[PDB]
Amino acid sequence: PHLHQPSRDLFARRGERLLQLAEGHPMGDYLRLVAGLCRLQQALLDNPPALAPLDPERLRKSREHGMPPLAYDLLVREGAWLPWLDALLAGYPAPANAAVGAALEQLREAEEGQRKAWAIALLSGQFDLLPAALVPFLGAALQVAWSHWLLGLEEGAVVETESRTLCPACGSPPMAGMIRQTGLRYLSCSLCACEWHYVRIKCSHCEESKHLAYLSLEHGQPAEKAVLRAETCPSCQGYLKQFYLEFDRHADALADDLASLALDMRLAEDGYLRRSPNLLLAPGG
Ligand SMILES: [Fe+3]
Ligand SMILES: [Fe+3]
Repeated sequence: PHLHQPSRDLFARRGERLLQLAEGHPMGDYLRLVAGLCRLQQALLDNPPALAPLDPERLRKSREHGMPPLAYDLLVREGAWLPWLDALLAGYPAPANAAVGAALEQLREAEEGQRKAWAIALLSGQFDLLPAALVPFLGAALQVAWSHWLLGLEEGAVVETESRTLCPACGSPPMAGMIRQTGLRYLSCSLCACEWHYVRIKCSHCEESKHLAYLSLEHGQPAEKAVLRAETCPSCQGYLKQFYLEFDRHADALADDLASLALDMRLAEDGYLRRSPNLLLAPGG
């Protein structure tokens, strides 16, 4: 099982997990806000706007050339994802405050070229080239668009090469790792939510397998049964947060990431770098 397409309910599940994690959480109000956005993502995915279909010849060529069928840079430039942004904005009539109201308005008012420039920046990790307040909304629109496209492939089309650091469906970096019930490890795409098998004893950026280290931080919840452990690598000074479903089967790559930002800081002070984007949260900015 090299590949896992996400559930058609991925966004509802993500929202529910966020609500579950938010209870008694220092950033619970924020996490509950993101849950609302994830609920919107599910409603959109269940009721797509009119979309230009994927060119079946272009799919054929990209597959013939060993490229991801939903290669993000190409598709983000073509603009066929744009009706998702329109739908998300129209489906968000009740923002929490004036600043989010202002973020949505900038997105509503921006024309195609502007929206595309921001989307290219976000998907390439150039956070200084879009406004931080727009990130969650633009990111959420792009995630729905790419998951919709993913769920409509065309099985065989997604590459199943055996030690890819980048998503075989869209070419984006993972947001997190997922260790599924000896016990197989998957990378989880930051964009399309494709999960793909990646050898368990290897750094997710540089491909060194040399003795990596595994780091968990207390939660009341003991460390031998930890759901979160960061994989750390001294050769590239990278870390990747990974969730172990053996200890909580409801663990979600996006929701458990947003609920464990304390570990990121513990690592970012220990001299470790994160190269796994979360498209709903700027660093940022
Ligand atoms: Fe992907
Ligand atoms: Fe490394």
